[PDB]
Amino acid sequence: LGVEGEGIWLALGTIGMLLGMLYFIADGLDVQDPRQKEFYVITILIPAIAAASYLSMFFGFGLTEVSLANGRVVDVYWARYADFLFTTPLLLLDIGLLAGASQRDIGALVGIDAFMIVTGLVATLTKVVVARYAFWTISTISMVFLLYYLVAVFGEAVSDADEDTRSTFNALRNIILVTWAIYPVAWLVGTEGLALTGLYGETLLFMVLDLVAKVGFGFILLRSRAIMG
Amino acid sequence: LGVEGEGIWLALGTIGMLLGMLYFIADGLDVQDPRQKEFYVITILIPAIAAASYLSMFFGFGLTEVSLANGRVVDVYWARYADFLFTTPLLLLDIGLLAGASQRDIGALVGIDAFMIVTGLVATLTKVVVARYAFWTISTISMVFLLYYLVAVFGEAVSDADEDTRSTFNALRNIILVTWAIYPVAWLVGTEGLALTGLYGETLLFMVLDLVAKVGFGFILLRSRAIMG
Ligand SMILES: CCCCCCCC/C=C\CCCCCCCC(=O)OC[C@H](O)CO
Ligand SMILES: CCCCCCCC/C=C\CCCCCCCC(=O)OC[C@H](O)CO
Ligand SMILES: CCCCCCCC/C=C\CCCCCCCC(=O)OC[C@H](O)CO
Ligand SMILES: *C/C=C(C)/C=C/C=C(C)/C=C/C1=C(C)CCCC1(C)C
Ligand SMILES: *C/C=C(C)/C=C/C=C(C)/C=C/C1=C(C)CCCC1(C)C
Repeated sequence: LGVEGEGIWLALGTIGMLLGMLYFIADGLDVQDPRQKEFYVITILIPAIAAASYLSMFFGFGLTEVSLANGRVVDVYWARYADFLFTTPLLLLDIGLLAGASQRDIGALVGIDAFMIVTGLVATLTKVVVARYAFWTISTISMVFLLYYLVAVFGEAVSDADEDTRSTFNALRNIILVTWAIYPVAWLVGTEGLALTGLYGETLLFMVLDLVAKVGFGFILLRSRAIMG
Repeated sequence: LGVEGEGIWLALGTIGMLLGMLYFIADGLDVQDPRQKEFYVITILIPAIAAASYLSMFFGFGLTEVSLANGRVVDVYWARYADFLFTTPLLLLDIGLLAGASQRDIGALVGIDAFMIVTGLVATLTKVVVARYAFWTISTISMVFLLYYLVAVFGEAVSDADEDTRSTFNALRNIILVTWAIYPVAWLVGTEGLALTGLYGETLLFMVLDLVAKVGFGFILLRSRAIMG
């Protein structure tokens, strides 16, 4: 299933996201506190979007071909990018609200994030080889500014909170730092880049990163005392 | 010895380089073949430059302080970068000549290498924290292009040679791939970056990488039948 058997990872991704979503829905039933309810809506939406993306890729809706200037043809799962465009801002929104960061601060970070994702999409769609890597590079650079500001700006914002909140912040921050940094690598090593691995390994890698960065993150956030329970 | 005891590694580094150099000088006494003599000159120079660098660091000549924008002070062994500027191109020259790569091909790679090292130095010197990581990233990116071209371009160039040469090429190539890739990590984790380890462990790690990448590499190259023609 798929082009070279990567269907299994799409199915598992769909399953992981679907069940992560339902779990988050279930745990949010009791909640009436408006702030806590916002956290829930955000964190439910993240795996929902990802579920829809995974589901569509599994059936082949989010897949296209790109002929490069050097003749090589790349299978591009563009739905991934549609996923990223929406879920990563929500993720920043989630940790922002937890951090007590200002609307200005969150917006700024969402901007950089959008640049990151879109530049990535541009990199993936470009048929000129050097340009692919130039876009990928620009994107990776902007990811660094993003991660830096997450640490410095969101970190500053949370610093007046109690030890429990700051501790949850650091844990989520660390999930972002580690897993987000691997995304550009996955692209570099997979079929969109150097093609050191095929579609099968690339999809597996994205699936793990996706599950950790969304379901795992969501889990840590919703079970924290910081969101009031 | 040093800021926190790392003097021992500087001494050992100096010693390793010095004796690797002398070993290479000794083995080169017999050689008259002009090609083989070039390999010798290049490979002797590498540990000589590194010896000088280690020696100067040991006495404290290659050490400076950098106040960051956030107040933190970094002890920077800048001599390391002066070392890298000269030795890494010579290393590329060494494997290039063995590979039968054209002068244009070697030049191109030396260019990327110089970009790598200088961007690294810039990363290490910058007082603006974001910029540190952005430069580190750009450097690491260019290292990837370097290693890619080493594998693809030098690999192509050697492909018409006999199995013995190709085999020596792969071994040297593999030493570069493995050990060079650790350098940015050492920086990331050490006092110049996240500071998860201190000067003592950083210096030890640099020392091992340096000894393998220079003395070990040199040894493998000079004892090969490939250079003896
Ligand atoms: C280039 C040629 C391609 C051929 C065209 C075939 C049509 C594909 C359509 C949909 C599946 C992929 C879209 C799924 C996107 C991820 C989920 C998502 O974004 O869901 C909506 C979201 O809630 C909004 O904010
Ligand atoms: C193989 C292809 C290469 C792919 C390229 C991936 C590079 C992205 C990784 C890390 C960037 C660092 C961003 C994190 C910024 C650190 C913020 C900071 O200030 O950290 C210091 C800390 O305060 C003191 O411990
Ligand atoms: C492959 C190479 C690996 C070799 C690695 C060698 C590690 C150093 C060994 C022993 C002394 C450190 C043990 C003590 C713990 C460090 C902090 C400390 O208090 O050090 C006291 C020091 O001996 C001042 O009196
Ligand atoms: C649930 C999805 C998550 C957490 C996605 C994160 C995605 C990225 C951080 C993507 C980064 C990329 C680059 C920095 C370079 C170009 C390719 C990208 C888009 C994969
Ligand atoms: C004898 C010394 C050798 C072979 C050194 C090689 C050095 C590198 C490949 C260094 C790479 C770095 C980065 C990719 C970014 C951070 C700073 C550097 C310069 C350590």
